[PDB]
Amino acid sequence: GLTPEQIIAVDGAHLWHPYSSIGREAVSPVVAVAAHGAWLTLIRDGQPIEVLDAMSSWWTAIHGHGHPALDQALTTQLRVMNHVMFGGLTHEPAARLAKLLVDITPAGLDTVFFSDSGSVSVEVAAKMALQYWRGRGLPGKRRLMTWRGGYHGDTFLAMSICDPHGGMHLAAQVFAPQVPRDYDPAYSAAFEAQLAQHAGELAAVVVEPVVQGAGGMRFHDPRYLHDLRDICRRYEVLLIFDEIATGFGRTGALFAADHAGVSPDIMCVGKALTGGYLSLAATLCTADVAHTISAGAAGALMHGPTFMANPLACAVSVASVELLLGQDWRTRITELAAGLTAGLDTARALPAVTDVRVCGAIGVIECDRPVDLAVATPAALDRGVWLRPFRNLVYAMPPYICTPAEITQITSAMVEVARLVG
Amino acid sequence: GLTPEQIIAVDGAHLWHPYSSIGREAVSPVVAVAAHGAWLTLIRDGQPIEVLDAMSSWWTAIHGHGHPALDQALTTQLRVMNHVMFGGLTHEPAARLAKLLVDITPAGLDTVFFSDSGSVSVEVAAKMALQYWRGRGLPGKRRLMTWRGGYHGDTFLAMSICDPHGVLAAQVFAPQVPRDYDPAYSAAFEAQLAQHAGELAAVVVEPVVQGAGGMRFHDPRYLHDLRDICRRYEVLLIFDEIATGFGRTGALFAADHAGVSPDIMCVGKALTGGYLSLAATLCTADVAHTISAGAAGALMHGPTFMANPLACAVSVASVELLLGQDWRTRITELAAGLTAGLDTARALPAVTDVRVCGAIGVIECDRPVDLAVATPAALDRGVWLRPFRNLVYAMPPYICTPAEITQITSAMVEVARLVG
Ligand SMILES: Cc1ncc(COP(=O)(O)O)c(/C=N/NC(=O)[C@@H]([NH3+])Cc2c[nH]c3ccccc23)c1O
Ligand SMILES: Cc1ncc(COP(=O)(O)O)c(/C=N/NC(=O)[C@@H]([NH3+])Cc2c[nH]c3ccccc23)c1O
Ligand SMILES: [Mg+2]
Ligand SMILES: [Mg+2]
Repeated sequence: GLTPEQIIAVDGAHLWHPYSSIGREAVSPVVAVAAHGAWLTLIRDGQPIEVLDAMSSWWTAIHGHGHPALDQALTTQLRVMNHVMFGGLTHEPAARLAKLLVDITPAGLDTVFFSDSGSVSVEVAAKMALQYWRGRGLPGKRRLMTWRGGYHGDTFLAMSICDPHGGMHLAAQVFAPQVPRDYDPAYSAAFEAQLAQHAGELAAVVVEPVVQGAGGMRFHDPRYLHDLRDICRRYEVLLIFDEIATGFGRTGALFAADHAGVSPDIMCVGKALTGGYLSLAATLCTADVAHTISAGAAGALMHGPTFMANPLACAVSVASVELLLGQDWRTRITELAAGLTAGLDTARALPAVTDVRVCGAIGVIECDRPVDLAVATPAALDRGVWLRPFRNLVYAMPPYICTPAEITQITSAMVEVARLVG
Repeated sequence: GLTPEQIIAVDGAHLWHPYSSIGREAVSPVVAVAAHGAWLTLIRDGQPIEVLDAMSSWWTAIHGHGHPALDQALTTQLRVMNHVMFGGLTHEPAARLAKLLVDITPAGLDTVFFSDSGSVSVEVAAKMALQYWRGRGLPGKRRLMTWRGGYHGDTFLAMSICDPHGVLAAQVFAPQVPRDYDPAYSAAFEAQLAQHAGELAAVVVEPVVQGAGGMRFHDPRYLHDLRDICRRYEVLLIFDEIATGFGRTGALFAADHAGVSPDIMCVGKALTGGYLSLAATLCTADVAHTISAGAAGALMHGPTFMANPLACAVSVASVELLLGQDWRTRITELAAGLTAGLDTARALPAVTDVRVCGAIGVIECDRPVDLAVATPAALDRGVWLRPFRNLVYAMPPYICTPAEITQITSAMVEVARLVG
């Protein structure tokens, strides 16, 4: 056991944090001691306080923390079978989860490859695309194309398709310009012309549909995805959708691809898949992709993580997916978006604010200058909210269980850090 | 809910398995329905059968399945806090685990970066090495060197240091390290490293045991040589202990057989006792401080589920359970049982070698082992074995009794007998 003071001492000496230093941290981490529902208990000045998890712990906690149905699914599975190797063995949690994911994802995605993290699932999707074209006798189709503004994880291949300026740029991939928010057919015509020149060396287009999360919380018209589907079909390039942040209702559709009625050839999901309990991700592909890989000289997808298809993670994901589908989740997200829109409207008039935008249960204030976390974090904590701004963005992706009142507290805190920026 | 028959139906239609095809698998998976201690319950011909998990579920289940101390650590943490983002927050399970890992790993490893899988932890170690030399103003030091026979995961950078014969970055490979110590091999490794030193960020190897690449063992004195070569030529040394850690080779970490400390080390697999995916990359203070003072100012990596409290809490319990008992005597007794039980295999006509290292036992055969013959032969004897290439091997849970070890080795000998 450790007191909060001892936690901070160990942390400062021995723990790396995301995109951080050791011993140069201008702001040291805050100790979290409990989480329940939409609330985190954090230690502030040696006193525990409850604050709203406005970020859903980086998009994961869609049902909140410690939801009784998800806890019970985990403890039920734990009593039976914690984990067995997926080499030569299968089990009921993987089968239940695979069946669910195939039924609820865009039509045509009928096979499921489980992995342990989103970045790995993106690498599996790339491996699938590359082995597909090798199986078609076109091994020159080796590169990936994307548009700027994206984020796909931190492994070396995933990094090669992240926005180059938001990754300090590895494989040299093809980047189209930033897709705009409002639909401009000239953008799609130019994307096509750029892809056409590279078609013979391109295995896939990879994009985040409708919402680009970690790269800038930018939204784009779903009609762009119909254009990509059509360009990819006409030029013999696969289409991969990275729905690791957008899946499971977040943008108001079950998957963002559903806003456009398009099906990619390959899709990645993660994050909210387990309700934020455990790391799990999945890469889905069409029957054609699967059969082409399996019929190639290679004969098999050469990927297999040790903890593939972990029964505990699958069991809680089954419960999390069923809990979502068993409720009127579509109405719940619409009400969340309306609450975010009403709460963030005051921000439109603030002098440091450039844009306010909402899409499903995602709210964003974009500012004209970086927001200083040394100012933003205490301002938000004083208002009972945990917010984590980055670059010039103050944003929220709240749990689906937040009441109207909790949304008022979250948006009030966002507007106030925006007011403090100017 | 699904019966076993329905599980097999869904599985065959919708689930990819490791290193497999869809619809072309000559062998379909067996349904597992329970696991307790060293035993799995599998469905065979519609009936449940108990079999020993001789593989510890791919090296992870060192305390067996459903151990009460690990079950309870997980449920205790579940009642408090499932998960919080590690960006701007810290918590007691991560701190308790980092404190443990720093104290039990080779000396000088003082900082801990948690990730969700072994493959990712290997890429973090490569990122640490590359950012280290950039922080020293030597960004030409960009490549990795290893010896043949290795395996480090399936992500694209990890694949680049896998044995090429068993789109990728072009790394530097020394020949297969032999089992017996030969100073000529170390001299040749040194001569090859010397030619590339100005472009090498790190040497990366699995110490003492190379697992997935062939279950090959090598004399620990080679690691003393690598440490000295790396120190003299200013190349970082990275040990991948994802399979060898936590007592498996008879020492707590295989590097301890040599008394060597690398600059960077990866651990995983048995870290959680086989409950949950977790991995960690450790580095010295000097590596950490050089990266933090570099133009970057930070290690540019950070997975969503970094330092997951549930995974950390169960790992803390697994490590403390291992340290709280006389694990060294346990592993010596397990190794003695494997040696005694596998001795009969040496004289079999298809067997090329029998070798044991700690709680690892290997029969190397003169032909690839046919899983369609080996798997029922092993199940008929109450043992789950998963051969690969020409190897029949076991890495059993540390809780196996002498009789269970004898049952495992008797089953291994019998599949080896069937190969010829
Ligand atoms: C030292 C080290 N470094 C990194 C990693 C990656 O770690 P991760 O999987 O991403 O968590 C590992 C993972 N080893 N995994 C296995 O041995 C199993 N797949 C069994 C396995 C080994 N040969 C095989 C051949 C065919 C089928 C299964 C297997 C590691 O041993
Ligand atoms: C669509 C999609 N695809 C793949 C992955 C990889 O997923 P994984 O992390 O390997 O499981 C994710 C992960 N998003 N992660 C987060 O939002 C933050 N933790 C990262 C994060 C927080 N500040 C940052 C500043 C700069 C860059 C990244 C970050 C994803 O959104
Ligand atoms: Mg379908
Ligand atoms: Mg490898």
